[PDB]
Order: sequence, then structure tokens, then C-alpha cells
Amino acid sequence: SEQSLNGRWTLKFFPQPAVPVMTIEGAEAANGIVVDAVVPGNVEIDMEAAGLVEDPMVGNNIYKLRPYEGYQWYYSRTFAAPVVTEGQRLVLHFGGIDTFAEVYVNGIKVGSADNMLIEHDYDITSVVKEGENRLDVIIRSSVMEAQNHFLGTLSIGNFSNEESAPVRRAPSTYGWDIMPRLVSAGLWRDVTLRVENPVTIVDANWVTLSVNPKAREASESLYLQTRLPFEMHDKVKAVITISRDGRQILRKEALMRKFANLFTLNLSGVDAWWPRGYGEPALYTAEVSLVDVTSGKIYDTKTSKIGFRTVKLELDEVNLPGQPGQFQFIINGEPVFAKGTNWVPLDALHSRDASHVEEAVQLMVEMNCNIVRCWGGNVYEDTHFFELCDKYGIMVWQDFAMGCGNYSQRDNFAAALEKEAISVVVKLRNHPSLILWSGNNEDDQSLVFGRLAPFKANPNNDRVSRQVLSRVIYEFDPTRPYLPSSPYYGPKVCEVGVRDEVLPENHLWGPRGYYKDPFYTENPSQFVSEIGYHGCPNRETLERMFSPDSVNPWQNGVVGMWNDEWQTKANRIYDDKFQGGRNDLMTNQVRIIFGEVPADLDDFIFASQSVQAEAMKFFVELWRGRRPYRTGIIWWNIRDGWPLLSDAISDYWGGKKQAFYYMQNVHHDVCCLINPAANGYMLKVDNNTLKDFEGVVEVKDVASGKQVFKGKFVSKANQMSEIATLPMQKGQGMLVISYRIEGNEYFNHYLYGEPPYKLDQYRKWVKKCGIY
Amino acid sequence: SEQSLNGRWTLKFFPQPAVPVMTIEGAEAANGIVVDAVVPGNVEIDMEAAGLVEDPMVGNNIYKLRPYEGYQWYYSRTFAAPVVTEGQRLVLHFGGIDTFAEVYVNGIKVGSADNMLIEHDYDITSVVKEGENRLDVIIRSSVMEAQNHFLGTLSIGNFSNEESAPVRRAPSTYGWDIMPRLVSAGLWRDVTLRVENPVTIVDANWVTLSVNPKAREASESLYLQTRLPFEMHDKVKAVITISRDGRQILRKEALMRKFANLFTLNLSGVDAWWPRGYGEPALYTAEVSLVDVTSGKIYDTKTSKIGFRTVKLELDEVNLPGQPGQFQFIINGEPVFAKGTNWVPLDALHSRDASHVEEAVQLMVEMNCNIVRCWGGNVYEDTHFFELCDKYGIMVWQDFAMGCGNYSQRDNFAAALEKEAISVVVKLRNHPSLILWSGNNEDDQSLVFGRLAPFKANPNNDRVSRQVLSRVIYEFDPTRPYLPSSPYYGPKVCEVGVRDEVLPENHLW
Repeated sequence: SEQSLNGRWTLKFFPQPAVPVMTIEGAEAANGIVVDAVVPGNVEIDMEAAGLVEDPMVGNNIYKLRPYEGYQWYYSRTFAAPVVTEGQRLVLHFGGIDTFAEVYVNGIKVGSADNMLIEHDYDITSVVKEGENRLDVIIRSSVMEAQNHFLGTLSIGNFSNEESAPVRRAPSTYGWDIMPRLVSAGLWRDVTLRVENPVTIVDANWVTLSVNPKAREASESLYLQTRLPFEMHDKVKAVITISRDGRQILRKEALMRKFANLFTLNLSGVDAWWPRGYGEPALYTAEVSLVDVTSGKIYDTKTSKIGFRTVKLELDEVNLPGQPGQFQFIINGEPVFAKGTNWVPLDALHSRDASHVEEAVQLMVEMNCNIVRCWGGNVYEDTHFFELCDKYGIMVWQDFAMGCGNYSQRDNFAAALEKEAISVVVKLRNHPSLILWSGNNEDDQSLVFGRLAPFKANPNNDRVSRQVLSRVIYEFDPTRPYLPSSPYYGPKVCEVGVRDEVLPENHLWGPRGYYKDPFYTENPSQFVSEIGYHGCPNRETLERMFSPDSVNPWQNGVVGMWNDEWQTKANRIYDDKFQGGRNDLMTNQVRIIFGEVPADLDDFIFASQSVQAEAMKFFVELWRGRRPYRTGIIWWNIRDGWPLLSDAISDYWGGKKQAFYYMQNVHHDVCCLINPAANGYMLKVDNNTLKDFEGVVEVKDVASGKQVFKGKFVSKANQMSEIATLPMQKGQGMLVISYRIEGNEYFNHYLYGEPPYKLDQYRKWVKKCGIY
Repeated sequence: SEQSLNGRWTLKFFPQPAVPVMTIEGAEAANGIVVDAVVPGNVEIDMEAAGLVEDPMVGNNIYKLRPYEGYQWYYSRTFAAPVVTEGQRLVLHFGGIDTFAEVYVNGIKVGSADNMLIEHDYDITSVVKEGENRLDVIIRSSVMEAQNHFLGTLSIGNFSNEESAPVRRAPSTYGWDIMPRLVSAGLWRDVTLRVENPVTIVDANWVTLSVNPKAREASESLYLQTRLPFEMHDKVKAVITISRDGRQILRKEALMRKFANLFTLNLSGVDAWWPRGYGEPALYTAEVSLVDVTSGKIYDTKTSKIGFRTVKLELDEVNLPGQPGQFQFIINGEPVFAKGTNWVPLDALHSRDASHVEEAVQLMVEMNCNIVRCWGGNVYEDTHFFELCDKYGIMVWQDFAMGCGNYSQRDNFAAALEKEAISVVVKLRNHPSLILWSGNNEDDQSLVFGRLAPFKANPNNDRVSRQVLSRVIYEFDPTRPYLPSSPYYGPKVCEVGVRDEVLPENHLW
């Protein structure tokens, strides 16, 4: 049925001439180097395996891949065609081509590719031959393709590279603060051969109309579209089976009289799908088969795991004085508080993304996040990531691949984007974890705040984010809410002016200074979808990613002066030399908190990690603590996609920073947290479950050992409760909160006082706490 | 670098058959009269110089040009191709073709023209040959081209001629109260040959973000787009120089790492640009060059005179009793009173417009006008007109070349109009005198007041004025206000009814 073309290919690369090569004769006549290639894979990996490129993850070797951005790649292989009977179709499927390519089978052009993100399918039934057949893909330079378009004023000067605007690729591949500039090329996803019967299932869409969690009942609809010859009309029946493990719940057989039908299923004894903490992620195996009525032949079969859930978004785009707006997620008729992480690319070389999926999903399970926001600068994740999210009950907020920039309003861009959006929506609409579609990341912020700020442009007139994607979602997925842009500058916002006070949801970056500044504590946004603080990686990562002489951050021993490699790893997209920049954020924060920047490397690492951990823990507690007004916090990020110095709490090679352990003790389902008050500190308990729990909480000072508070608490379901108010303690110190719920003991801590602190005293307090 | 094809051409004209001639063999086989022609020029001027047409400016001689509106015009010339090295491009540029034509170089078609108001550029690098080369342009009748379209009820009965609606020409050429009916045809603007290096500047947009007149400071942005071979990446630097007279004010050098960049310039000792009476029209010479880092070769250079000014329009759509509206121009943060004249075509034979520009602009200097409104029935003026307005501090209010009628809502017209609008906006966006873009002239007035008045049509549903044109300005020129129609019948006006009392701005005839 399916034959995989993955394995060993032949790769020939040559510099791209003035007129790009688009034929097999031109590719064969060009002068280039021939090396063995592995599919799926990137050309950089294949070049490294041939001893032509040094490891780009060490030092300044990333800048030595610049000359290869103007090369042309020619992949070739010989395959044996499967035996195809009369009426069957042979389909060549490429999971991903990067980016512009012309596919040729037996010397005949079967199609062309111009989108990196979506899948490509070609019908090669007529062109195949008996015996060996030859497949050849000629890839052009993506950087030089951007010069074929005229760019408007909106598309120049944004954070996203100008080369990214006219083409459809991942914006982060061109360079970002969090990711290196690795344009790359190649067949980064699987290539397979498929044989389809004349009767086949083009699409099956499972839609949950209603779910009654208490009665264990749900109503499901199946929209099935098939390819059906007329001679097979009324002679084919559709068998629909829903089962849990091996036990069967519902079986329905219906004769197929039309190519497209809608089947209504009323189920009983079915449990609803819940995110983490609010319930169990119940998944049921839904299978639809096309079976002949006379004989028993099965023409086609499609199987997937589905969950019964309803998602609604309460949106009021303006917080006016006295008129609070709203941004809250309603799952199964119950409001939920979202605590989770932004998901940035798992690797600069995207062909290695599939191997890192399980480890990163396990990281999010360990942190106990109930939501992930797929960043707009990343490619669309494959099916395995969404299957894991379904299994572990983590809701997914998906961004279309546009971010930090404005795009063309002309027809050619819209046609390409509509095709890509239709493909993605049909691909990813059956996963219960996916709850929201978002138009872009920070595109409205770029226009309102940026180089065109004084001209007061209106983001609501954007065609791309408000006419194309909205229409696609309206036609192909009406069951999910759609958000035009991540910082939503709606029509009502523009009437009263754009500012942080009128945004129910906003990204809080701004001045990355004392975490306890009024910019963060007094921000009125009910939902924050991007917030983070810089932190220095562990010593092992530093030694692995930096030359032996460059391990020490200081240049010539001068504190505060970064050497060339350290400056590169902050992320300089282009090889130019300057002092300061993004790296200065780490030293400024350390100086504000601990007074002085330590000269020793280990002490500097400890100080930076402690500052990041304290800032991140303080931010999550402030939002969870101030509920019911606050409705969610999606922080930045849980893992880095390249060895770099960044805001991630875990690095590329799995090393966990101190922020990971601190933030783990503030993501618990029932958490006792201390928040600042006008006089003293106030102890509170937050519940993100649907149940009631009771327990004993004790608070004592780490240094003196005096017990500040001790009592019993009762936590109501899905609410933040007030326990007691603690008297203000004198000077600087740590209070250790220890709570036992249902025979399990959990611990947390609070740092009281005012900066600057003493690093030795802070280390002593942390060691005496013993929780880290 | 540039070679001019202007001069003496050969013109053959013949009546257009039932099937219009579109090939060189058909044009040469037709029976016609051969006369010498001068480019730039109109066919009527060339015919007059041959003693075939009486002077149309005297008496009723204008009506004797009617039979020539159904003729076909074939212009021909032989040119010597410049020497072109490897990687260089040879570009054929026509400043204006009137109107529908098929251009053929050495017997090979290189393109087609269907817009009189915009420039046409063709790449003829491959088709040229050593020695003499032949250029031939075959022009078809503009009047008979209007019969290939089906007209809606909106496009019939308006003051503008029905033949003007489907095609893209100057509406006044078909007849107006102020202008004679003289359709004419020909190459009315310059024809030139350009040689471009592989590294060249496609566009340089100077934008003034802020200006502080008192501190003599301003912030300027340069959006540069270039053609850059990959082998030349990081080996080309952009040299930006801003100077007044010979004195240099700012010089910035930046390495070119991508084809499109945005450069931010913070200037001091720079004076703001003011209209007449409110100050001095200070102009500074802004030049950008692409220079190789290793050697000193200069691949390309663009030079222009720019002024530092900010323009805002305070607009309130409706004048209500007790709630007055607003229609005011704010220049450099100050409200200004605009007194000036509408600019109507300088000549019916548009190839003579360039000679009248200097004399006509001096009229507005003597009158001391501080604003000119370019009428919608006229062609778009050339660069020289706007340079004079910059020098003398006269603000320009430009109308898109549609007026006194309603146009098609279908896709074919929208695509043609969008192509024209982009070309015009990119051409004229760097002139400090240009302060406002207007959608049309009296198009809302024609629909509301006219043959379809009793049916109470809503002008706010017009596709051309409020969707196609506003989107082009939104993308290619966000620094200038846009007015959907010259008499603006906004959504608020239609709610309370369309009357002279509720219009903050109106035409009073």
C-alpha cells in the first residue's frame, strides 16, 4: 500500500548561475560536488558527513555556511514502481520540500514546489515505467528568490528578515534573537509512494457537537468525503467504529449513495476530554472503512484517536476604565486557567525536529503545563506532536507561520497563503488538543509600534490576517475560535488608542529590569502570552559550545566585556563586530539583584540562573494568585533549539537551569503561594482542578527557624482562596512554605526584602532550604 | 548609460480594418500614407507638418480630425544597440504610449501597452543584435477598443464619455466643457535605452518620520530595494550622502547584506520644508550609491532633492447642527490656509505639455498660490512639474485619473487600475510638495446627483474608489492622507442625507 522512498540518495550542489537551472540536462551539465545524502535530512548534515563543513554548533562556525545560501541542490534516486492494477492511482508524496524545486520522474516534470511548510502530492501513474525509474528534485536558492518581488514599505525594516516576506518559509530560519541564521535546504520530511484504490476516502472530519460530561454522553458528527465511481454507488457501505482499548462502543453501517455524507453518532458511556488537572484525557479510537456489500473487500480505511470536548473563547478586546474586557478559555462549559510555554523550533536543522519531539513533550509533562502556544516563527509541527499533546492532555494554541512583520496585500501572496492555510487546517482539525487558531505573532504590534508609528496606521485594514485566514477558518473549521493577531489590536482598541492599559491580552517584554517593577506588577492584562527573563546556561553547555579559551565570558579579563564567540551565541544574525547588545541584559539584571557581577564563572552562572528563576517564579505566582481577574500565563520558553545564551530554562542538550526546578513548584495543580501586600505578605492557595482538597500549611523562616504560620486550609474547585495574612519580617531572608495535601508533601519558598542581596547569603539560604 | 531614441521616426497611418492589425507583416501590407514623425509628439502634429491637416486651433477645424479616430498608426526606426557586457541588462523604456500598441524589436514582440498614463519598460537584452536593429510600434484605435467591453448602468449617461470608462486614458481627451475633443495617438513622452549593471537600485524611498523646526533637527528613513547577486553580498556598501549646495551634512556607509534594507538617519542643522508664506522651501540633495568595498567601482547612483515635512489631514465627514465637522491641512504641526488653483491639461496635444510647464508654474508664483489641485481629468504630470513645486513651495493635491463618472466593479478593471496606481505612487512618493492622494473627482456626486438620483444609490460601496486605491496607498505610501473622493460623501453623510449643508468640503458651481 505504502512504499517509503527514504534512505540513501545522491546530492550534487553547485553555485547558482545568473539564470537558475530548472532542467535535468542543466543540472547534469553543471560543475559541482557529488556527495551521498540521507532523506529525510538537510544539505548541511550531508555536507558535514562528507567532511566539507565544520560543526556549526561550535564557536563561529555558523557564519561559515553563508556561501551556501546561493547554491543549487540536485537530489536523485532510482526506485522500483509498485505493481498497479486497473483503476488504481500511484501517488508520489513529499512531506516537505525546502523550498523551491522542480520534481522530475523519468525525465518528465510531474510538478513544482514553492511552499516549505505544506505537503506535496503528485500523481505519477502515467509517467512510471516497468523496471527502475528515476526521481530527481532540483532545488533553487531561497534567498535569491526574494528578489523577484517588489516589497512595500510595510515589509521593510521589521524584525523579520525582508527575504522572508515574499516567500513562504519559516521566518526563524532567516535569523532571530532566539535562533541562528540557517536558511538550509533539502527534503526534510519523509518521501513515500502510495497506491490508492478507485474507491478511497479523501477526508474524514470528526466534529463534537455537544458533550455532557456528567451523563457520560456526547454527540459526534462525521463529515466523510470519498472518491466513488458511479458503478460502485449503492454497492459500498461505510463502517464506522468507535472503541476504547479493544472494547467496542458504537458500530454504525450506512450504505454510500453520495460521494460526501454526514453521519450523526449519539454515544453513551463516553468520557469527555479534559486538559491536565481538570480531568483525564480520554481518547477513543475512531475508525471508518469502505467495505463492499457483496464481497468483504475493504477498499480504504482511516483510523485516528479523537476526544469529545467543546472549546469557546470569551473575548472583549478592550479594557476601558470601569468596563473590564475578557480573554478566557471555556472548555466543556467550564472556565480554565492556562499555564504553559511558548514552543520555539526544536532545531535549526528542521529535519532533526522529529527526534526531539518526545523529550520536549516529556519536559512539558514534567513541568505540568496544560497549554502550549506554537510560535509563529516556527514550522507547523507534524502529527506525532499533536498525538502526544492529545495523549497527555495539553491544549495547543497554533499560530500561522507569520510573525514580527507585515506582508503583501496583493493577490499572489493571498493565493499562496490561502492554499497553505487550507492544507494546514484540513491536516490538523481532528486533534482534540488544538483549541485556537491565531492569525500571526506580533504583526499588529509591528505596524502600530515601529518605524511607521507616527503615521498611525490601522492594523484592522490588513488583508492577510483578516480576510484570507478568517475566511479559511470560517469555511473549513467553524468549531474553533480564531484570533486575528496574538496582541489583538481590535477595532475597539484603535478607537480609544493603543496602549498597555486597554489590552486584555498582551506580550509583556518591554524594560527587562527588576522583576518587581510597576511595569509587571501593575500590568492590567488578564492573559499574558509571552514573558521571560535571560539566564546563563550550565557550565557543561558552555564548555561544549565554546572553544577552550572562550569559555570565560570576559574579554581580556574585563568584567562586562563579551568576547566575539559570546557575542555570536547571544545571536548576531550577521558577522559584524560590536560591543554590548543583547548580552548586556544578563549583566544588568545580575547587577540590579545582587549588586555586583561576580568575576568567577561559576558564581556568575549561579547568579544569573538564580535571578531568572526568581523572576519567572514571581511572575507565575502573581498571575495565579490574582485570579479570578487573571485568566492565563504562557511564559517563554522551556527549551532552546540551538546551543545559545537565551531566555530558555532548558538548553539544547537537555541541561536544566535553576529556573526549571523553581517553576516546577509553582505549576502544581493545588499550590500554596505567597504574594506581596501593602503590609506584610499574604498566603494564598490556588486550585486548577474541578475538585476540593484540604490540607495543612506551615510557613517558617529559613535563617532563624522561627515558625511564622501554621494552620489548616480548604481549597475550593477552580478558584484562588485566601488563607491568612503574614506579618512583615525584618530585613532580607527566605520563608519556606511546606504544605501536605492527601498524604503528599509539597514545598515552595518566598524571598522577602529589597535588593541588592548578597550572593553568599542567598546561596546559604538556598542550601539550607534544601529544595532548590 | 542612457541613449535616447528620440528624434525622427517613420509613421504610416491607415484606416483600421474590421480585424485590427497586430503584426509587422499586416502593417507593412496595409495601404496607407507614409510621413515623417518626431518623437516625442502626437500624430496630429506630424500630419499637420506634412500639409495633410489644417490648424485645429482656428475656427471649426477641430471637427475635421474626427475621421482620424479610427485609424491605425505604425511608427518605425532603426537604432544601434549599445555594447553590453556579461550580466548587464538592456532595457527599452517608453515614457508614454497612446494607447494600445504592440512593440516589436528585430521582428520579435517584446511587450504590449494598454495604459497611456504610465511608463513601460521592456527587457530587450536577448533580442538585440550587432549592427542596426529595428524598433516598430503598431497602435490601434482607442475609440474602437471600448466596444470590447459591456458597460453597466453606472457607466452610461455621465458627463465623462462612455468610451473613457473601459479604457485607461485621460478622460478630458474625449471631450469636456473646458477641453476640446481630440483623442489623438502617438509616443508623447521620451523613448530611451538604458544599460543596467547586475548590481542596481530598484527603488529608494525617503520618508520623514519627525521634524522639529525650532531645533533644526529631523529624522529620516531610507527604504532601499536593490538587485544584488549572491556573489556580491557583503562586498557592496551603500553610501548615503545628504547635502545642501556643496556643503555636506551627513554621510553614512553601511555594508549591504540583503537586497532590501532600511537605514535610519538622524540629522541636525537641517531646516524644515514649508509652503509659500509660512516659511522657506528648504530642499536638500539626497544621494545613495552602491560602491564595491574592495575597488572603487560605483555600480549605481540615485540622486534627488528631498524636503523634511510632515502632513496631516483633520477630517470630520459630516457638518451637523451644533456639531461642526473639520477639513484642515496640518503641515509640521501647524494648521495652514490653502489658497490655490485647479490644474487642468496644459495642452490638448499632450506631447506639448512639457514645454508649457515652466511658463505655467510661473503663473502660480506671481499669483502667490500655496496649493495646486491636479484635476482628475488630466494625465499625471511628469517629474519636472513636481520638482518646480518643491523649489517654490507649492503643495500638490493629486487626483487619480478618473472623474465625473462611475466605473466597472469587475475584476478586469480592478487589476488594470491597481497596476497603474502602484506605478504612479512609486513614481511620485518622494516629492515633499505632494501632500494628499484623492480617489477621484466628483464620482460620488455623479452617482448621488444624476440620472440615478431617485434610486438612492450608496457611493460607499464603490470597489474602485474605496477598496482598490485605498489598499495601494495603505501599502506603498502610508505617510500621506488619502481621500476616497474629491467631494467626499462618507458613510456618516449618507446616514443624514446628502445635502450642501452637511458637507465640510464641496464643489460650489
